[PDB]
Amino acid sequence: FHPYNTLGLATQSAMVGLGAGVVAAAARNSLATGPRNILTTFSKSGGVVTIFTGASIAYVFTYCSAANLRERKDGWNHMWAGAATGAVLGARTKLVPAFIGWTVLCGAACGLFGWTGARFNADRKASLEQSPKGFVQEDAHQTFWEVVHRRPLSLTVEQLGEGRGINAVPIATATEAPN
Amino acid sequence: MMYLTYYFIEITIFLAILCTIFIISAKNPMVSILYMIALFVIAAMYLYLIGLGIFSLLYIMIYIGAIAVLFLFIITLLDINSTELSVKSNIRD
Ligand SMILES: CCCCCCCCCCCCCCCCCC(=O)OC[C@H](COP(=O)(O)OCCN)OC(=O)CCCCCCCCCCCCCCCCC
Ligand SMILES: CCCCCCCCCCCCO[C@H]1O[C@H](CO)[C@@H](O[C@H]2O[C@@H](CO)[C@H](O)[C@H](O)[C@@H]2O)[C@H](O)[C@H]1O
Repeated sequence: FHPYNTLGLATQSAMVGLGAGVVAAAARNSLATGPRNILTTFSKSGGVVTIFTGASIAYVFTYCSAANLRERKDGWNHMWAGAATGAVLGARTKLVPAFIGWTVLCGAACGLFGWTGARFNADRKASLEQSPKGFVQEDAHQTFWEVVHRRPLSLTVEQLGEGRGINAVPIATATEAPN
Repeated sequence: MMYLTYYFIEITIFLAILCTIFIISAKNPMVSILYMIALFVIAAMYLYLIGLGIFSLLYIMIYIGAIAVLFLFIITLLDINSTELSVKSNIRD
């Protein structure tokens, strides 16, 4: 893999999250009920600014950091980032259990979101429609979506491991009489 | 002499800006409709500038001649209350 730049992305992410807080502040000031003005935007707003900034900071910082600590690109990183984000959002309610719950469940949802590829879109070339499928023809390596009538035994022993009934050679032939 | 008629399009742009702000700020809506008529005229001007006077005239005889006649024909007959432009009410936006 190629490492991430933690502070460069975190500074961009914070300015972005500050901008989103400004937009949501203005939109609330317009959509709200009672007498207001241009002052109320950052006074009477329910923490939209600190919500957005703390989330974007914590998410991107944790994803890039754990991508660099684990030294990989995968879904476990998005899980840790959603765990931080849940901590931040749940710290607003000043309770321990809801803080722990917000953390775990935001983390599981972002961790699933990284499992499925960390995108709401689709790859469109790793998909089944645009990829080889069906029966492989002649002894060729079995890809993901391909089907096979008879699998190699060496590949089985490697993917699984030996023992628990599963062996390099069958049991009868292994114990056949040399006759 | 030549360049006296060089910036007419920019003038119409500035004037359309003005008429939009005036439609938005006017107290009595009837005035806002008059400014809409000013805007349709400026559009007809600009269309003449770029070589389509036929649409300038079709606009003046459709929009102004019928639609705006009707808008005045409505606001003359209905009790359309208002709330004059303010600072307590609209600054928040
Ligand atoms: C200015 C400088 C710019 C700097 C550059 C970078 C800027 C980036 C800005 C990012 C966009 C920020 C926009 C913020 C959202 C709009 C603010 C908002 O308030 O939205 C809700 C809005 C009003 O709600 P409100 O008055 O606050 O009352 C709340 C009580 N429920 O009520 C609404 O109905 C509007 C909702 C708008 C929603 C937009 C579409 C969002 C899509 C949802 C994503 C879902 C995907 C995830 C799903 C995961 C599934 C588990
Ligand atoms: C709860 C059950 C239902 C949940 C919904 C999800 C079910 C669908 C299965 C998701 C399949 C995802 O699979 C996706 O990743 C696999 C690797 O693992 C990729 O498979 C490809 O990986 C590359 C390595 O990167 C290798 O060359 C491999 O031989 C293959 O070509 C495909 O690009 C894609 O198919």
